[PDB]
Amino acid sequence: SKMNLSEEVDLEDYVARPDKISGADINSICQESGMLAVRENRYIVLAKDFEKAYKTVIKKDEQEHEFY
Amino acid sequence: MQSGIIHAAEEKDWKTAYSYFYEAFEGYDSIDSPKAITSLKYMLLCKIMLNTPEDVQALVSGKLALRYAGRQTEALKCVAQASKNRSLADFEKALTDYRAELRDDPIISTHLAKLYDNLLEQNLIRVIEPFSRVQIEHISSLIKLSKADVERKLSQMIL
Amino acid sequence: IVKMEVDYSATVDQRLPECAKLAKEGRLQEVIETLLSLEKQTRTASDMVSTSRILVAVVKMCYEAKEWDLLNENIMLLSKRRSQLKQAVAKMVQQCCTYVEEITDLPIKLRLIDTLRMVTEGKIYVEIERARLTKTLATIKEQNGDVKEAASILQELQVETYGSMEKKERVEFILEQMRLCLAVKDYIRTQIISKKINTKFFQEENTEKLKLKYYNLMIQLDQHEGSYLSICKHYRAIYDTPCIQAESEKWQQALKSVVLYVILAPFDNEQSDLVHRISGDKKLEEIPKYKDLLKLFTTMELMRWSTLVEDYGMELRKGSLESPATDVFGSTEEGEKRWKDLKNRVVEHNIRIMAKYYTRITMKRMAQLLDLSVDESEAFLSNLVVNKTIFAKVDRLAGIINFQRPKDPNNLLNDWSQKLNSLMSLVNKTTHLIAKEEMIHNLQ
Amino acid sequence: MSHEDPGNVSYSEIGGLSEQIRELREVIELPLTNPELFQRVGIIPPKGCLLYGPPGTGKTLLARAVASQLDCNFLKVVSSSIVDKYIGESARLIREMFNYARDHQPCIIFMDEIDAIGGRRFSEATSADREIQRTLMELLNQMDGFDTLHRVKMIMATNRPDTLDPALLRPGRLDRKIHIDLPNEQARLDILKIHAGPITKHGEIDYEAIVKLSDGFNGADLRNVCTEAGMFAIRADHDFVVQEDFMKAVRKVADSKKLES
Amino acid sequence: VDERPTEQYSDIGGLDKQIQELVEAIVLPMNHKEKFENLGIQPPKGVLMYGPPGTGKTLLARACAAQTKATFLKLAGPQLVQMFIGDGAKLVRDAFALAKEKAPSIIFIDELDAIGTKRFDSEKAGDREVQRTMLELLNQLDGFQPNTQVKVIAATNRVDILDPALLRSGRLDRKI
Ligand SMILES: Nc1ncnc2c1ncn2[C@@H]1O[C@H](COP(=O)(O)OP(=O)(O)O)[C@@H](O)[C@H]1O
Ligand SMILES: Nc1ncnc2c1ncn2[C@@H]1O[C@H](COP(=O)(O)OP(=O)(O)O)[C@@H](O)[C@H]1O
Repeated sequence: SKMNLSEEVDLEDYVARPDKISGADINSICQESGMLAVRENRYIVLAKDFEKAYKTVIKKDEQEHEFY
Repeated sequence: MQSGIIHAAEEKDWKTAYSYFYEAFEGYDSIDSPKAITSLKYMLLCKIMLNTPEDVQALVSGKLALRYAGRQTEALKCVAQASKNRSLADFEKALTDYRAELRDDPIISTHLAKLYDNLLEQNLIRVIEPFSRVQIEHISSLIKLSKADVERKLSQMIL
Repeated sequence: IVKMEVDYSATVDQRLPECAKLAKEGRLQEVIETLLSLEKQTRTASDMVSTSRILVAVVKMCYEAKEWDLLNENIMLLSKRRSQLKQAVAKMVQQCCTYVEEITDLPIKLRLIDTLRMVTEGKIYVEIERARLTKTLATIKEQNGDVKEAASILQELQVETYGSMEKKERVEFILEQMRLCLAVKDYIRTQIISKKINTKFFQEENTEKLKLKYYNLMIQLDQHEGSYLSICKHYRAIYDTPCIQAESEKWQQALKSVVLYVILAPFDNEQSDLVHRISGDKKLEEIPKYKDLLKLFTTMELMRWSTLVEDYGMELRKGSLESPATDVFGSTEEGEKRWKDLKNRVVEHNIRIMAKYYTRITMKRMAQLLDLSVDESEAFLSNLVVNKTIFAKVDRLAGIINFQRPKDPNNLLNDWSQKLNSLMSLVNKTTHLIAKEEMIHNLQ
Repeated sequence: MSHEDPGNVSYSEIGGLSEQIRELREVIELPLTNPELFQRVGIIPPKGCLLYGPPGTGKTLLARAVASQLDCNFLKVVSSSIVDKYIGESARLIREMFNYARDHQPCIIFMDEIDAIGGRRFSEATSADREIQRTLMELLNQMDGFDTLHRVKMIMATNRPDTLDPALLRPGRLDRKIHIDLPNEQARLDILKIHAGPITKHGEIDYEAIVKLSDGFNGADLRNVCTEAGMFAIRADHDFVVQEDFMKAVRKVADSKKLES
Repeated sequence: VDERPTEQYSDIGGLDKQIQELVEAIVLPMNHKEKFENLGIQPPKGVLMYGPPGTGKTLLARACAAQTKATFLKLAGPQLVQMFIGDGAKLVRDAFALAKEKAPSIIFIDELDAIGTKRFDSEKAGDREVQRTMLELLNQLDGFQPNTQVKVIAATNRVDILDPALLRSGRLDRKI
């Protein structure tokens, strides 16, 4: 929201999928991912930009189903 | 919507108010009609307050804007085109043509009056540089208004 | 791409011409199907040359038996079956490109769009894009110039221009689409494409009719709305081409156009640099535009356009070639617009030169000098001051103007002291000079 | 950076497959020259290209030579050297080398050997499982390393394109691959001519007979052929090199590679 | 660094064909360097003597250096594995610098198998750091291509323990 709706982000981008990662991703990484909407091929940001932002600089940690 | 309302009243910046109003309208997408109407009205009011009516045409041509189109929405579009023309008279004409639709004191009448003062000040300042001393009825003739109102505005600016 | 497993070169050699004879007029589709089975076998064997030959034979059979519809769904099936081999389909499209250009027909437009749909599935920069460019150009020629195909060739060019261009073919394709864009009379998009392509220069040093053609299509685009400085810049950029190809008529008319435009441009420091650079040209002297430029460039003369229309206005009626002049001012609608643009241009020029000469000038004289009335003169005066070009203050009730900034007493006494020190230095220099000349003169 | 833009007339010193050299240049140079147009219209420039021909025509020689029209600094980076430890934190080393490419902005990263010995031994599937592929995926997601701003490309000079993680040939991946194999008879005779260029002796221009005996020999081997011919002349202390010396050199190298294979 | 070796070619033998081959490939490019210069062929530099210990690689290398009458520099390969970061890289850099500054030299690097692994990566070790020393040596092999001086002689027992990277026309080529 700081960058007004990620500089006019599209509707079909919601963070519900790329936030419920349980992969740390400190607020600094969150700000970096927000600024990784710098893909200026278009004037709007899509869910692909967020997916690439989460894909870069990340460590694979998963498997909560055993604990639950 | 309330956050955009507060920021719009703060008047330091209106783009964040635009973001909040759009989010509120997005929440009100064909769910609560009166709240959706208020949210889009506030969104378009702050958009024209950004002095960028060029994106107004695209915003009102959007699918949701057409879905929630109304007389008040058309009045705001006419206000936006008045801001395009930089005609304080046209803005006043649009306000009179839809008065009860935009007579709301909370962040509707107040912001329209503030914008009207902005066009008055901009028109006066834009036409005043050449003149070291100009007769005020000539100034009123250029601005296409009466004498008392132009004199009152020029005073309130200079006091 | 993938290693060949089982070749069928002997099989295709022994069977394909026999199949062509068996279906000389193409009445049999079992022959098409069995070669489809054979090329499928070679495809599963990952052979490219055999598949390409089969596809070339299939389209050649369709050419000779002139089944246009069955060609359309046949090539659709071939391109959509499993995508086959990229080499083979790129080939087949190439001979299809070679064939569609020789038969005029009515539904070749349908053939062109069919191949366009087959190639527009992707794989543009990879595996042949010049075919798609040629098909779009072919569609342009078939429709004889319109707006829909001009938009199509507008939206096609970018991928191949960025990916794999040609220093001649690609730029000619760009030149052949911008002219259609200007024919459509779209200005925003034509400006966008022109400004995104003109960044690719340093080939025009060997141009024959390419830089001039580009420029002579973008003259109209710029001058259509408001351009007058870029107009003179690229008119001198077409003026320097007859320098290396000395042809008198185009050379002289280019000189007339650039001299007229550079003066007609709104006043600025850059325009002053261009007019001073233009002036003094040895090859510019033999035209009346030389006298026009010499008069109207400097020395702050009273540019009474009512006098100028006969003193230096002969280019409108008759000159040496008068062809650029008739294009500019001899036109009816755009000509009268440019006449009005000369009219005001000299009005601001007269205002500007009056600014550096006259401090206070009466309203009647200024209006008479501007060839307008009091209200029109004050309106243009307001137009200058809102642009901050001139420092002007007017008493409208009195109708009197001033151009000198009120001198603050600080710097007023400063220039007075500087005047004092200049006098003091002059006393020192004069004293030394006269005393020493006194010494030389009394050496007797 | 170790290798820079200054280079020999390699464009002419390559000789074989000049069309292939032109095609690689056509793919690479335009985004390298003016990437701003790609941002201006909203298209992603390519990242690089693939090269086959494990022992054949010089892939490194091509990486040098093609930069002539590019005025860039080719960098010879090894896949083992860039991954170092077998951890996903091998991305630290690519960041350093990409930063080096960012400091020397006109730079092409020429990879040495990614499919370690594509002809035999251990491929990507064998030995280190997915370690090579994940490290390549790191350079893959680097594609947002300001391709509009940065004049950096990456050439992958693998030995054999057999085991290359076909997930790395999709759009947005390495994408383009140019086919390089053992030189044909025409390329072989051309590279024999350029190898004999620096050699000025009596001899003859009987290159086709040399090609007949030396068919299917890589460019490096043919460079070794010319050196062996000079070695034969000098071991015999003769200031003359005749076609017999070339015949002896070709027979020696042919027997040597036949025994080694 | 031995200033001058005095061991003679006569006291060694048995492999006379191989010793004459590397003499033609190394010593002749020293004495008759102008012959190669006028011929137009630049001599190769990288000679790799592979064979079990006691086969006289060290004596032959020193005898060749004495015949060339030029500088001889010996490298103790097995001890080039230093814990310090880039230490082997710096040692190889200044070793080549010393050889360049002192005549057309003989760089006699021992234990090439120890220096370079066959890339047989395993969980125990994978030749991570020593690859830095290896790529430095590779990048330093091309420094002396013009004027063709300072030859590289690498001694080991098994040639096969090396990856196909040091083996090249301009790099180590004369495997004897
Ligand atoms: N076509 C060619 N023309 C000239 N020299 C070549 C050619 N191909 C290879 N070489 C020589 O081979 C040497 C290294 O080639 P390299 O890049 O290792 O080829 P590859 O990678 O196919 O084994 C270079 O020094 C170069 O002189
Ligand atoms: N041809 C030879 N003539 C004389 N002495 C030899 C010969 N070959 C080996 N030696 C002896 O071997 C020793 C050198 O061993 P070393 O250099 O370790 O063998 P390698 O070079 O095979 O590893 C010398 O002390 C020398 O006495």
